[PDB]
Amino acid sequence: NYAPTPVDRFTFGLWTVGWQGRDPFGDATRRALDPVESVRRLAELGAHGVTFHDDDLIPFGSSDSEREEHVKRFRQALDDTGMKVPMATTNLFTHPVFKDGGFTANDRDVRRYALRKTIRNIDLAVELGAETYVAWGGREGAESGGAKDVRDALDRMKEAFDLLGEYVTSQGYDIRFAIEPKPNQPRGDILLPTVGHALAFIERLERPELYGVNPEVGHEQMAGLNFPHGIAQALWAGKLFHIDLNGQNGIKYDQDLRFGAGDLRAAFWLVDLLESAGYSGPRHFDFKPPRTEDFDGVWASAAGCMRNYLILKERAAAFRADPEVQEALRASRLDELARPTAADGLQALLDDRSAFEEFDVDAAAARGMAFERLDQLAMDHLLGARG
Amino acid sequence: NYAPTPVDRFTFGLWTVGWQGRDPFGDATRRALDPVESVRRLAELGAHGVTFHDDDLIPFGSSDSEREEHVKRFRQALDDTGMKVPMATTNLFTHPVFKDGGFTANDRDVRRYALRKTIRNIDLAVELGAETYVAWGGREGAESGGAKDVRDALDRMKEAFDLLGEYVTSQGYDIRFAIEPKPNQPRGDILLPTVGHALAFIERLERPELYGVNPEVGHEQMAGLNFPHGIAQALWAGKLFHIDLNGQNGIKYDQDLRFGAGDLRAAFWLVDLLESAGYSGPRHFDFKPPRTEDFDGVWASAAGCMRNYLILKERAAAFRADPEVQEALRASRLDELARPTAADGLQALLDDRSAFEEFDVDAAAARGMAFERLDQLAMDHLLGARG
Amino acid sequence: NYAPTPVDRFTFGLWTVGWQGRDPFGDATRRALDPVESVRRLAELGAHGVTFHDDDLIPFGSSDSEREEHVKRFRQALDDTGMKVPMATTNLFTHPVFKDGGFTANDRDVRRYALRKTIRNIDLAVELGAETYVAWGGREGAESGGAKDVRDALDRMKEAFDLLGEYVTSQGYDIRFAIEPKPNQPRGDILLPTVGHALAFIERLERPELYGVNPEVGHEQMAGLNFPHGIAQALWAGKLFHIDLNGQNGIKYDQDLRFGAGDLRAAFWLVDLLESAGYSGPRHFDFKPPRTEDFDGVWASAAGCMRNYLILKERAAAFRADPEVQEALRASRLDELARPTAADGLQALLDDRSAFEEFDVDAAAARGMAFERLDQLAMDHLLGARG
Amino acid sequence: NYAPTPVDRFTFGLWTVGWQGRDPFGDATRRALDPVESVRRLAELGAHGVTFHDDDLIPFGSSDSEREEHVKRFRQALDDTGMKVPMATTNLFTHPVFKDGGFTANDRDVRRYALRKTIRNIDLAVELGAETYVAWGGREGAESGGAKDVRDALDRMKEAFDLLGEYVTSQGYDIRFAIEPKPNQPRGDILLPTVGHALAFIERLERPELYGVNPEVGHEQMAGLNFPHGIAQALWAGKLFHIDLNGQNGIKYDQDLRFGAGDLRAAFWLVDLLESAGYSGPRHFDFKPPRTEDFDGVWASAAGCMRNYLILKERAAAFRADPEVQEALRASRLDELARPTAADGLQALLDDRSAFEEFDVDAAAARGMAFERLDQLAMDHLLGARG
Ligand SMILES: [Mg+2]
Ligand SMILES: [Mg+2]
Ligand SMILES: [Mg+2]
Ligand SMILES: [Mg+2]
Ligand SMILES: [Mn+2]
Ligand SMILES: [Mn+2]
Ligand SMILES: [Mn+2]
Ligand SMILES: [Mn+2]
Ligand SMILES: [Mn+2]
Ligand SMILES: [Mn+2]
Ligand SMILES: [Mn+2]
Ligand SMILES: [Mn+2]
Ligand code: NA
Ligand code: NA
Ligand code: NA
Ligand code: NA
Ligand code: NA
Ligand code: NA
Ligand code: NA
Ligand code: NA
Repeated sequence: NYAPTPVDRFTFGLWTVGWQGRDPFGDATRRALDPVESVRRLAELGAHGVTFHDDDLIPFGSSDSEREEHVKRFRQALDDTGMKVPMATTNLFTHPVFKDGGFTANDRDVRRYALRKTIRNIDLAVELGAETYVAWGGREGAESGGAKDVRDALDRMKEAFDLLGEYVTSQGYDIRFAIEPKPNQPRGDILLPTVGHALAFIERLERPELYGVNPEVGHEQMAGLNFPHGIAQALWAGKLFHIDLNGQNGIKYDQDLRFGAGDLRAAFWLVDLLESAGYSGPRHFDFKPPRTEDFDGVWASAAGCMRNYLILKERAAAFRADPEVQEALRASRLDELARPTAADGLQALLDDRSAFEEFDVDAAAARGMAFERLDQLAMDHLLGARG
Repeated sequence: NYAPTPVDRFTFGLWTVGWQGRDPFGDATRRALDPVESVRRLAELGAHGVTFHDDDLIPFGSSDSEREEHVKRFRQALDDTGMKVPMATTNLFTHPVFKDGGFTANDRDVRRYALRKTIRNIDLAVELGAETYVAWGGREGAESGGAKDVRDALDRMKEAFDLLGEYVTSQGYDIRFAIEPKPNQPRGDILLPTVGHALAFIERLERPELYGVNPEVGHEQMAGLNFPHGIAQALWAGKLFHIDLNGQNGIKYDQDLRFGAGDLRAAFWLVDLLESAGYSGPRHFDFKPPRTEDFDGVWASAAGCMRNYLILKERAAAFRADPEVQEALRASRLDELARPTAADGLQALLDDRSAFEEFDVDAAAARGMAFERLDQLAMDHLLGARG
Repeated sequence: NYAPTPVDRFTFGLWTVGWQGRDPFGDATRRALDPVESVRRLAELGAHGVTFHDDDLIPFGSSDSEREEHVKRFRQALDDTGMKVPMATTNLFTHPVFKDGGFTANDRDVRRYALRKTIRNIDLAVELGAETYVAWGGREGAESGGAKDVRDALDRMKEAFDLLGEYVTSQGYDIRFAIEPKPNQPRGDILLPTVGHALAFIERLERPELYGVNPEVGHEQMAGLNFPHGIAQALWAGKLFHIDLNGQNGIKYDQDLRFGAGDLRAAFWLVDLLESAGYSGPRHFDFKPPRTEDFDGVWASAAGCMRNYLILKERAAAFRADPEVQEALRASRLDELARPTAADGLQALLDDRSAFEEFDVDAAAARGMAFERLDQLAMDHLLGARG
Repeated sequence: NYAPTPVDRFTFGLWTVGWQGRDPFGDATRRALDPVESVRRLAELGAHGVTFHDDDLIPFGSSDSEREEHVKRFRQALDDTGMKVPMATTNLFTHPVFKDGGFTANDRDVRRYALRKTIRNIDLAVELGAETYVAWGGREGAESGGAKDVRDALDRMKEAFDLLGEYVTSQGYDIRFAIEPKPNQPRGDILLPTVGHALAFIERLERPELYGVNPEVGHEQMAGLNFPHGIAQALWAGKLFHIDLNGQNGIKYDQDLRFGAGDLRAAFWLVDLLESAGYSGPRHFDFKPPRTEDFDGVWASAAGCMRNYLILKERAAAFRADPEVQEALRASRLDELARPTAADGLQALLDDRSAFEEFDVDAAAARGMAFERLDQLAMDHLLGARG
């Protein structure tokens, strides 16, 4: 039951199942995986595709001949399995040169290098068929207040993204960009810390249509925010270009648990939203099998990501299709929320005594919302306990 | 020393010093204050002005004659003291009718009433000389996932703000709107939970130039975010129309401590930013004297808000003016951060071997940022411990 | 299905279903309930009993004749329904006199009054058959560092609890005390903020056997802690005298959602622990039906607390009884965790070359824990998705 | 000014200034330091001593001859500088063998090895003159609910600490143990997550007098708790055997900022408490110079830890010595808090009409606490803004 197929568009980063287990306090617990191994194993589990940072696929500093051989082997694995590559990204965070940032490093020479590193990888992403290019500015930020003038840093970040937009336009590429917010870690505070801040920034770019967001479940939850609500705002703005699925237990370091772990009810409401809205992008997992696991546990954890999505999809669909739930949604006036407040227009509203002088505020205030019954129907559906 | 004057544009809500001390668990500890009393006492402390919700100035449900008398007495107090009213707002949160929201209530009749209540108060705000009209949507949100379709709620919130913009345009008013984000409390999650989400929303309004943000120190800190960073993004966007100053100890219920309490170093960096950027708006305090205090403690707490701002202003100015700090800022390359990455343009960057093939990444990575020395100079200046 | 019966020992505070809906920003949305009404309605839902603060049952300041009549009516309702009263507590937080504390108020006269108020209610609790007397020191704490010397406050808190222990001993009562920790709210920081701090304090009382803890789900989660882990430590110490069940979404104000809401997987692990350990006390709900609800929603929310406990009980029992789970627990060495490290004793351990010189650390480190497979079996059982 | 001397008992872990800068996302930015270098540089800054994990001083897996040479070189550096070694600890977290724990690993062979590794290092600590042996159980915990039975884990943790107590008793050593709590990171939840939980656990050991706590500023703040309050409880219990000083910005990953950074006002109240209580132990810094820094920034950051302690010590002493503050403390009844509630005894309290029938609750409730004036005097003293 709940068996994933490529149809479900489940994707995984090479760095997810390939995470060797090094953490702030501990050495690696697993050997490095050849990307070819990961592609073949993920395909066997029913994944649709993989994603990569440049330096996951091509060791940093590789010669041109080494780069070609790494890409050739990877493409053979994709061809052997039918796996796709819908998204790629640049590693602008691991190498010590990026310790103060890539695009917003105080040192101008580093900013220029970061752009050139990204541009090289955009070319590769396009050659592999990627539709989306993600940017996670994990080093953009500060541990202290004097270190980073945020207005200047935002100017530099806009300049960088505008140059990348000029680049893809000039080459005729169809790829689009997706900015991944995170509030903190590894920097004390990271620039563009939430979906909202990223959406706001995009509106000030020269070609805003080329940019959207790549929200990650656990990153919004590291600020204690409601991930489904933030996804709703991204959808409302037309900017949900990609998504990163995982789990998180609240306000902690970025745990990258398998999807469904962490906040299970938020996972339910997320799947309900994505499916109801008809989100058509990859269901991408940015997770880490815990370092306690051997490789059998790696593949079990990856399989669990997909399984949990499919269980939640079934339960959310049953919730929405249940005539008792539909009645409860009407009892709670969800239908009214979807109707305009004043399609009659401003003057008619100002002239409408039913909206002020003759509005019976105490009668209105007496009406219960019936939200608790609705929520218990949702709980019963999630748990398969209807009756 | 540190004596405030009206020149400093310090303002206070009537509901701040007038808070009677009722909390989730406790009855009022102070009698209600007449707004006339608050105006006269605040003026004696050196405040510039006050702000109000409709229902702070005019008891809910007052007749027209009662409304006129309350406003007349208030205006006499303003005239007697020279106090101004730079900002006003609507209470769309206390009355039970607003239990599911004002502008985004599921019930359409409530949404229409909320708009009419706001419009009536915009007229009054203009008559009192206010430049800014704040909206704090404290009831807009949910405790459960099925109760509120966030895309529909954002449609209703946009409709409401668009109607208010049509209204002020039609009346020829110069007032502008400022949206106050908050992540949670009293709703489990509130819509537009951060400065970023509010900035992003504004960009989708029909007349975005009429709307900005009113960020509150403690509200951003309730999501664990960096308040100075968020203010920098608002300034970068040209949207810092007003600000609410207070203190907060991290991720808790909204404490509304006096300004300078809570995160003292964030208060220092905030004042540094506001003064450096030339922010010209009110320095408004949205705080609550703790319920442990009698009226002498109320006025002591209000005086402390202003005193702490003025101490921090002195220390931040001394930091920026110190030639040793200026040298440390150059050592940390803050000057370079402010210079364009690639004013030479995209093609020149692509052709520049110094940005890629000839970039010595290990030499770059070896350079220290010297941020710790800079931050200790900042600490020494804040504490008055230079030497 | 999942129908509660008095056998299940589900109990509710009068103040839970009776909460009128006043919050930091909003007036009451529901009329006050007569305790007689609440007893009869809860009995109809299958509750076992109720609990009370003194001032929930007897209005503060009542005369002796008024007190007798309120108690008589309540006892008739209990007799009419078969409902029990297993626990009672004192309200040392609502009245303004308690603004700086009860037992740890700086004012000595208030501390003495708080003790007398509690002692009067212990007598009543015993007359009603209560086995446990809870103390929630919600006003014990501070908003500022100079206001409360914590060593002195702990001396006063120990003195108070020691006097109460002397009192019950002297009267021959069998009741025991349960201290309810909370980290903050309504005070900026509350003394004894977690289960651990309360357990540690109890060990320094003169008669520690008379005192245990009353942990509340949401209070531990307000510090981001793992509630099942804290309950395990309380059980390990022999100190889980009572428990408060509810839901919470992480690090926020105390939400008091119905049980099962908030962190659903933590609720599953909690029920698994309570049932596995054979906890025999009341399953008490300290929750608040949201202020959006009318009375039908109040009773729906209360019914949901019990329903969710019973669903989780079924799922946790099925998890523990499944031979595949039992095999996975052995694969993860949960059996070994339960066996002594060195029953052979210290000298034998020191002499055992297999514990040092001949321990193959790399072979040990290569063994996977198989925790992800185990956790996915747990998820499948919780969701009823085995297969 | 503020120049540290060995008299001040400032100490640093080898792993602090020696941190190479590897984080969850980034490679090392600094070369490894020879412990001899660190001892000599710290001495030049005015430190009193250093501390070590076994594997900081002796590379894991060293032969006996290699171990002797590493210790000999270190002891020569200590002799050359006058630096002391007051504390040592075991690394039971870095090596992959400890991925599920040391003392509470599910695998019994690992638990036995962890004990033998610790015992070997206790012998070395004693030879170097250490008075305290710290245990930080950073791997004791879980990412999932089924992986770790916490009651069984606490049994194993008690067994381990009891064996270590038997060991030191049997060898006649004067060293004592200090348990360092942390709530999470690197495990999803760590056992004994706060000072309170550790204090409670110690009370159940066979020889509790041999064990205390080593609280760390940032670890308590990762649960949003008040660090000075927790230190007060440890002092009240007689269990503050050692302390780790650093900074933290709230509920995040463990930042290990220099002391004084993060929550500056909490640092002030901590120093006030330690000095007022006469804490006589090391002032130990467990911090990490940010990875942005070169070695000059490492030593600047270490110097800043000590400088900030000394500034705060001066300001707290001036606060306590100021006759205006002493008057404000009396106005706020801090003197009364320190006096027994009922030295007259239980019967006299029960017979005292002034404690109940004749207690004027409204007159008591009208008295203001004057805490805001007191706190503003504290702010003025911290900032050196008295006047
Ligand atoms: Mg629709
Ligand atoms: Mg500039
Ligand atoms: Mg057992
Ligand atoms: Mg004393
Ligand atoms: Mn992540
Ligand atoms: Mn991601
Ligand atoms: Mn606020
Ligand atoms: Mn505000
Ligand atoms: Mn609660
Ligand atoms: Mn409770
Ligand atoms: Mn730490
Ligand atoms: Mn430490
Ligand atoms: Na700039
Ligand atoms: Na979209
Ligand atoms: Na709509
Ligand atoms: Na602006
Ligand atoms: Na005392
Ligand atoms: Na127990
Ligand atoms: Na055991
Ligand atoms: Na002590």
